[PDB]
Amino acid sequence: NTKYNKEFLLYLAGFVDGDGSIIAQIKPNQSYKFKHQLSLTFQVTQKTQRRWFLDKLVDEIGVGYVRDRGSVSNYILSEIKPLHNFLTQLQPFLKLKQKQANLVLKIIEQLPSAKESPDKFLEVCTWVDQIAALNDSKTRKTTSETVRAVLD
Amino acid sequence: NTKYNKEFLLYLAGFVDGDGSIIAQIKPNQSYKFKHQLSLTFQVTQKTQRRWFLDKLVDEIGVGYVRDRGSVSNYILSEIKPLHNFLTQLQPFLKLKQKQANLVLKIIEQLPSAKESPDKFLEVCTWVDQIAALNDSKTRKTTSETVRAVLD
DNA sequence: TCAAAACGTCGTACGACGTTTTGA
DNA sequence: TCAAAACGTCGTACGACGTTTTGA
Ligand SMILES: [Ca+2]
Ligand SMILES: [Ca+2]
Repeated sequence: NTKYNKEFLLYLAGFVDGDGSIIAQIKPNQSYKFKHQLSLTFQVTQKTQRRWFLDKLVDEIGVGYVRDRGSVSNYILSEIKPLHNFLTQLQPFLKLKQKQANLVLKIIEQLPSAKESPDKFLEVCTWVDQIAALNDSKTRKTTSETVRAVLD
Repeated sequence: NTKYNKEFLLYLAGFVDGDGSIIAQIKPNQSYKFKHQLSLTFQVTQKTQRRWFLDKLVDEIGVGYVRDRGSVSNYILSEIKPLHNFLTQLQPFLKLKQKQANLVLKIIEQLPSAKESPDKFLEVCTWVDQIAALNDSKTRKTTSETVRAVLD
């Protein structure tokens, strides 16, 4: 697990607070025991003209990748482990998304545990609800109550 | 003439490269000698529910103000002397808007002598064109060319 | 005649999701 | 049965201008 330069974090933090997204989702999927997958994502969105800036992030952070889908590109970090190492370090400097950051850190630690009891799995999903609530959520379909109905 | 915390500037630089805008305008106005005003605005935009963010800014930057605009809010800094002192210290940390920052405070220095000679005023107007070109301009109506004609 | 503010608009550039598939 | 990638859209929340008024 790599240590990041504090000044790089201070900057990246403000910028993430600005163009970034801390996202958790309950993606429906029949190949899982609980018919759902828990998915975490850290992303930074930028017009493709400036994608050189995201490529830089991949180099500075040393993990993740950029993806261009036309007018905009996203930096993407989904690997559970480096994501923990990264948010852990970055979280202290966030001012607008610090709560979502920690909610994710907590969710990640409970992940191995959550895949045992369908109860503890459902509790974690309510943590995801808390993240979606702190975000500017507009197009959310699957929530904890979905998981609850299906678990029966 | 306050001096700003480096930790504060680093974070803000990132936030500005994200939700910030360094703007330069030539505003058609028949009360000005050259019938145009050179206007400079540093601004940060945010959804009104996070209005407290901008509000806190005003306290920490020391000048400027916030205005509610229906569903989003803005921190505005227009006062020419503070704008210069502030941008002078925030320029070294910016990554996406450093050039336009340098041009802005280069204008603010030529302002006094730009009100005498149209050739010196029309030159400064092409600096304003450079900023518009660096930014993601989309609705720009008045340019140095427009000022060029009107000065005939 | 000017700095500065007041107020108004437009077209994305983002955020924040969604599905389906990969590949151990 | 999983973590992680591939690939997709929605609805703004931003950015970046505009016009007009204020008041020394
Ligand atoms: Ca933002
Ligand atoms: Ca941006």
